[PDB]
Amino acid sequence: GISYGRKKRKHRRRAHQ
RNA sequence: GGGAUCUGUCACCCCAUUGAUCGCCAGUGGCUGAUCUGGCUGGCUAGGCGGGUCCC
Repeated sequence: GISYGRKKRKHRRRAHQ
């Protein structure tokens, strides 16, 4: 089953160890 | 050479587009391409590399 639709939201907030 | 702490950089996941902004072509239309905020009191007792300091 295919699915179309994304939240299109950022996934990077840490940007650090 | 190892371990611990700190910093920088890089790669992802979840919730809120049903919230917000930009560009192009035509009147209703079409297009992820890019950007924004909040939760790090969600995950480093998930990963890699460099530098400084301490200890051996």
